[PDB]
Amino acid sequence: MIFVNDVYKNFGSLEVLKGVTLKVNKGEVVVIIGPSGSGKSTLLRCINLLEEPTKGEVFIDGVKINNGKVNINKVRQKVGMVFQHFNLFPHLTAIENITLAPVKVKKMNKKEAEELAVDLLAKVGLLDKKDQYPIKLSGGQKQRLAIARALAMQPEVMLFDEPTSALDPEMVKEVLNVMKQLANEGMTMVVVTHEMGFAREVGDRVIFMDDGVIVEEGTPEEIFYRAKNERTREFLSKIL
Amino acid sequence: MIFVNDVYKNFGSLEVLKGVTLKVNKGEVVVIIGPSGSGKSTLLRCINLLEEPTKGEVFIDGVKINNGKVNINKVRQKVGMVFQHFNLFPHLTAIENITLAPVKVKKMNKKEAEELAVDLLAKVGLLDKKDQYPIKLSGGQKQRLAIARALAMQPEVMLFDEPTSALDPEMVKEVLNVMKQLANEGMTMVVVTHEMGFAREVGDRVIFMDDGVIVEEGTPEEIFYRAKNERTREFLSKIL
Amino acid sequence: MTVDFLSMVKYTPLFISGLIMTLKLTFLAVTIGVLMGLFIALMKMSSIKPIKLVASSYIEVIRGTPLLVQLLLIYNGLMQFGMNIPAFTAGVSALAINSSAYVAEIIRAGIQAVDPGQNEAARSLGMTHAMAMRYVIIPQAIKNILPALGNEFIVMLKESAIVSVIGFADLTRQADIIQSVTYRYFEPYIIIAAIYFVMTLTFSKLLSLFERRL
Amino acid sequence: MTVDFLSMVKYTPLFISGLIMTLKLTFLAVTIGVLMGLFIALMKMSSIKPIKLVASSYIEVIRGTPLLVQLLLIYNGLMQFGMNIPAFTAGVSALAINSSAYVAEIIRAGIQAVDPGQNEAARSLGMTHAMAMRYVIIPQAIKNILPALGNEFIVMLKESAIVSVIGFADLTRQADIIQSVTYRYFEPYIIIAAIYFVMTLTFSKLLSLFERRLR
Ligand SMILES: Nc1ncnc2c1ncn2[C@@H]1O[C@H](COP(=O)(O)OP(=O)(O)OP(=O)(O)O)[C@@H](O)[C@H]1O
Ligand SMILES: Nc1ncnc2c1ncn2[C@@H]1O[C@H](COP(=O)(O)OP(=O)(O)OP(=O)(O)O)[C@@H](O)[C@H]1O
Ligand SMILES: NC(=[NH2+])NCCC[C@H](N)C(=O)O
Ligand SMILES: NC(=[NH2+])NCCC[C@H](N)C(=O)O
Ligand SMILES: [Mg+2]
Ligand SMILES: [Mg+2]
Repeated sequence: MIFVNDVYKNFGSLEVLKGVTLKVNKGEVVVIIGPSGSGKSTLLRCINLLEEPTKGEVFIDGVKINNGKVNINKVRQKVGMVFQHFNLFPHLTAIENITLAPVKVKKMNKKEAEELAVDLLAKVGLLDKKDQYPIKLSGGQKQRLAIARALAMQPEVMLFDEPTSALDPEMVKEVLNVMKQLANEGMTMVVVTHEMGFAREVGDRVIFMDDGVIVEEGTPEEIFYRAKNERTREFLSKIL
Repeated sequence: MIFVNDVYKNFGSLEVLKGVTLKVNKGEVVVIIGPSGSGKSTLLRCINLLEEPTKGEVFIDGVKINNGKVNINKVRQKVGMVFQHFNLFPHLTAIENITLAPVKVKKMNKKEAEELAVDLLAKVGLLDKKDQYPIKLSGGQKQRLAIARALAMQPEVMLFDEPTSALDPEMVKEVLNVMKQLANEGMTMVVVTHEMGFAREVGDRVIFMDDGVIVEEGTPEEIFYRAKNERTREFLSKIL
Repeated sequence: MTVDFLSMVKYTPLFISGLIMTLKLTFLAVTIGVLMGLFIALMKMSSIKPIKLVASSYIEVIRGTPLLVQLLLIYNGLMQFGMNIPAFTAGVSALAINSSAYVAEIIRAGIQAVDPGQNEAARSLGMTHAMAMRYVIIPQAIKNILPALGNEFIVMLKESAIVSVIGFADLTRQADIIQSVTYRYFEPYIIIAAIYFVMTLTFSKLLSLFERRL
Repeated sequence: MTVDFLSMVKYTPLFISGLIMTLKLTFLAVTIGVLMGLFIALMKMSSIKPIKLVASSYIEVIRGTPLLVQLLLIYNGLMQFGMNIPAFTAGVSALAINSSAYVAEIIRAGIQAVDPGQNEAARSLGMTHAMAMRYVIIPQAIKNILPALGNEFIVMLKESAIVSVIGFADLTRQADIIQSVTYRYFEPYIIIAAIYFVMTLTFSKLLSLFERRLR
């Protein structure tokens, strides 16, 4: 399903990924943590090719997607992404944000799209906001809407790039809960987060990254209670 | 020492402070908490008059400072301020950042100032950066440098406006530690923070603000375990 | 002699005729410069390297080079080819061309000003570049561009005074006319300045207001 | 007839002379426009209402009004007062005044552009507005200002072509001179445009390159 194979990424002289490998299968919840600038988000963003590796390859469902020999749109249809800064469409209403892509990408019938959308709004607790514009929403509301929007394309895996890090503290739980609910429903997920509670509670697997490399990984209990590596223990001691 | 008396603040149509009163005596560590937009930082900034109350008065050392019948600079000489976004002077080296105000405001001799600066740098663990420029420092180092700089003016109270909110997680502790050390040394402090651990560890008093009002206050354990008010409870439940 | 503004009053219709001419000149020039400008920008977005090169060269040359020289190049420089284009078509052409380059830049920059997150989200949801552009990016780019077009017009009002030197009967040319019958240059010039100023203020208010409405 | 650029070759000394004159004009005006501009800005910062009013009115009127009209106002408009100021001093005066307004704005904005936190920290450490200004804000405003000054100059090169209509022998005026002896307008205009372009590119390259070192 997801196979990132020995990738490197550089932005100019800045080396960000230095040979990283990640495999994730259906139903896993994989959580990536580590100090700032360690490359977490860049790895995440290689998976749906919002970043292009300098070397190495990324395969989805067994087909290489960074060889220029594939339709990248169909790929991104399967691989959803939730952004730290929401990236809601400001000129579109809540429902419209949700239904835009199904109607334009999948060619869904509009009544059907509207019904999908109301279901998703109802799920993330935003039904009474269906005709509001993003501006009128709180951070929590914005991220919940974005999540609904990504779910509307019914992807097989959801990527979350630090989805609560730009939220006020009173606003974090409500997004994390929605994330947890998705995990409890078997959604395959790769989450980059600074919220260790989420990793502990619903991660099936936790990846610790430092200086552009994966330095240790294992189950939540392994990383948070029995970490073998020194860098891991250090990071955790500063964070917890 | 500090007496904010029934103040109000509006930025245009936005009512931020709606009648707030705060008294702090020498040696207290007062911590202000609350949901975003409740007026915490604005209250904080009324104390050294970086904001001007629309109504109400603020007295420091028993003299009113928002009637224009006082030398405001000399007031601010007594009341230090530490900023969320550091506000280091980029064109000045570390030592120069520190010694700038004493030399030009207090008219201290340059050798005396230089010695003060090296003591403070050693204290906050930045001695090896004395000749470096802010651009070369990490967030933690920046905030510790700003703290050294404020201390160099030997104030009688220190104000902290969310001093770790812009720090990476691995970087929070080192700043909090410096703050705690000051608390253990009897420094008078008013801190607006999202880090409840600081209040727990060294706070004498916790002030909870909601919608431009102080709705509840008490000692940290009173607020964190035995909050009387429903808003306090709601906020803490989304936050703890 | 000494200054006499009252003597100037009877010449009101000439100022008004000149003013009306500056407007007509400028509206028409900008209008054409926009349509042309949109077209030029589209070319610079073309993947076909020669075309992007041509549009880039066009823009660079026109913006890096004086409007006056372009005017004279059209008016004077074309005579020797058996061309006798009026002052008006010369002016409109020059201004529309100059304006077209500046507008092409305005467009490119209005697009570049929408947060890249919007495009990222659009693509991440499976939308192609075309769909992201039509449904997400362009509607926002436009709101960036309109106020800068509005500002382009205001600038071109001042710019248009330059067709006076070519003998076009704009607002600035009037001062010659009047002095030929009054021997006074100062007073009609002051009056002309006042008029340009009031036009500038008026349109600045109006745009800003429209801007405040977006 | 038909185009003949070779015939134009012999007029090189005229082109070069026109160029040097465009340089001389723009430099002097911009230089003066800066000193004036600085002075105008200081006035707009005065607490004394009349002075700030005058600086604002000066700035607003000059920027809100065509350079041509200012040129002619000085040149033609002053004659009836028994004034016969040369083309050079007319151009220099007009350009320096115009530039003074735009430069005044540039300064105000270079100051407004330094993060307000800097002033907040300066003042919080007990410093007066004056001290904050001298040691913290102005040194940074300056780095905001220098690149926009450099850009003003580049713009003014193009702008100065307008003293040709007043009969000053700049780079643009040459095309008249040359045609008087060749009956050709086209080719010398192309050549002149090209010179303006190459000048624009040269100075643009330098300036940005200057900006990067600065920041
Ligand atoms: N498109 C880009 N162009 C240039 N540099 C980039 C780009 N994207 C990321 N970077 C830089 O690469 C580095 C790695 O960033 P990344 O966000 O992957 O690290 P991270 O471990 O997720 O950090 P954090 O926990 O702070 O989000 C950062 O310095 C970032 O600023
Ligand atoms: N100088 C100012 N001008 C205009 N608006 C301001 C100014 N200062 C603060 N505000 C606004 O007043 C409101 C109150 O902000 P304040 O920072 O006091 O709340 P807060 O409790 O500190 O919130 P947070 O915890 O999110 O920082 C905010 O919406 C802010 O945007
Ligand atoms: N369309 C425009 N905004 N043109 C600006 C022209 C600027 C200057 N007068 C020149 O001719 O170079
Ligand atoms: N100093 C300047 N940048 N002046 C710009 C002048 C713009 C325009 N040509 C006018 O006369 O209004
Ligand atoms: Mg990141
Ligand atoms: Mg705040």
